[PDB]
Amino acid sequence: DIVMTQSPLSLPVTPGEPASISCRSSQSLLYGYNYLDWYLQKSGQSPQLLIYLGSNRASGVPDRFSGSGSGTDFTLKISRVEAEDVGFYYCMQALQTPYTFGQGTKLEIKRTVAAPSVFIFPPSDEQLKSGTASVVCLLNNFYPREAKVQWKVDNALQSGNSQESVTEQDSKDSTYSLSSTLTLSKADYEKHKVYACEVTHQGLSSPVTKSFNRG
Amino acid sequence: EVQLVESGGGLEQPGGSLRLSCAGSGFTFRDYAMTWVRQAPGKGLEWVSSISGSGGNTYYASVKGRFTISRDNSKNTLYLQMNSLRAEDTAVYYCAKDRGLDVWGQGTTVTVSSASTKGPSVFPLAPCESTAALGCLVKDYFPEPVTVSWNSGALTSGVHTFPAVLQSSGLYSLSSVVTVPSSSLGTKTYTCNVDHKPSNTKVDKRVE
Repeated sequence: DIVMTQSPLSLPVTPGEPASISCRSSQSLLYGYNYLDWYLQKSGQSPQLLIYLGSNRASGVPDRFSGSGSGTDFTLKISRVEAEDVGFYYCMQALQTPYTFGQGTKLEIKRTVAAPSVFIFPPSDEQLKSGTASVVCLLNNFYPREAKVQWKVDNALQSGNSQESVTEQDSKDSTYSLSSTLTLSKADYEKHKVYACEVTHQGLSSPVTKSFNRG
Repeated sequence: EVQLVESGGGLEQPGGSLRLSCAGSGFTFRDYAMTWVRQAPGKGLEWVSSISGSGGNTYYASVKGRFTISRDNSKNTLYLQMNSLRAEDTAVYYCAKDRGLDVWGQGTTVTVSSASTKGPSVFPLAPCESTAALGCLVKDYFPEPVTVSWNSGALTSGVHTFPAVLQSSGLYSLSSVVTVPSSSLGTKTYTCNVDHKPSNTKVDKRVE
């Protein structure tokens, strides 16, 4: 097959600055007809055509995106990046079956530091009934992505009994959000009183703690 | 309005089979080559197969003698017969309009696994000062995906539906949350609308 080599793999950009992505093929794709396309896939969406046949923009794709190149060497440029541009960009050869794609480039948006708003949720009575307690902590709308969540139960530090998930960077405000779930048996839940989620983040002068008390 | 709508994804054990369909609207279906592309959980894009406008020519990636691409122009429908399923076949499969790939379906999920279908339990997330949060915890389901909207789709601002995490049990859990003005908390309704098609489970839960 034709190998498609794409770089960089990660592309941090502040809105209004340009961005460039290169794609190098292991064989010429000039059949002025270069069979190379550019696709973008935003979080949770299908891929969408940005450029086809090297340089031709898909129907509603704006001026600020362009494709150029010939032979084995191609470049997607975005002359001015917007927050909504966040996503993964892939090059693809349609010269020959099998169509093959680059490794993909993650375009990340840079913005100012933003402290999470933090919230703790108790387990529902509904849940408690079936014999399990999930306690949830939410860090809403923060930047940058690195954040530390520390669960505490009657002031004991927990480890090994939580899981965390992080949203993809928001396309409006370029923040992330994170949810961490502490899972305990109902029996354990009922042994202890004080449940706390402590959050450390760049935007926070000192760690923020949210808590509740089982009664 | 050119549109591709896929269905027929779901869960099967390895060696099993699944049929995917992709229905086209708003163009002459017969005039175009049609293509299947897949994306494995957390991976990039990978070409699977193509079929010409007439269905006279077919092309295949690893799928050679397991998968069959076909089309029925009379219904404007593309097909991917998937037999002898393997673990590596687990992915979101997109349909795309070909001879760039200018229009793509929404995708349909295919999971190949020893594990069986299980519908989720949905639990409210609510406080035990200007902004408040509420959510739904969608616990212990298999396979992916689940869909979550709020207020039947009327609430989209401040919603975050988190990636599911695989629990040690081998079942997924996810939360979906929205932040809202605290002052509205007495008078407005917040309802999460959860759908897990593989188990035919739908739940509307008004979170108080």
